[PDB]
Amino acid sequence: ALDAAYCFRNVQDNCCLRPLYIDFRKDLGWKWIHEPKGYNANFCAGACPKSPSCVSQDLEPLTIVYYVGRKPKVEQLSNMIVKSCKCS
Ligand SMILES: [Ca+2]
Repeated sequence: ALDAAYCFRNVQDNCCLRPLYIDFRKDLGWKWIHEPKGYNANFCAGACPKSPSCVSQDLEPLTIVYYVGRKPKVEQLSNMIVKSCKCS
């Protein structure tokens, strides 16, 4: 698939997964997530052979930490990480 294993290895103008690190506090303005400080969300871009767009395919969740007062709470966020792309 058009995932990290294939794309991050060989550069190409074609549709592929692209690295992208997001800092929750600094980029999104989020004060809610205390751990991790950020994560690799990645994204999709590139030439597609109608004329498709390079878009996400499979998504993965992210486990984070938020607070109710001072108390740490664990929670799985859905659709946070892009693991593969596709032409559609
Ligand atoms: Ca959840």
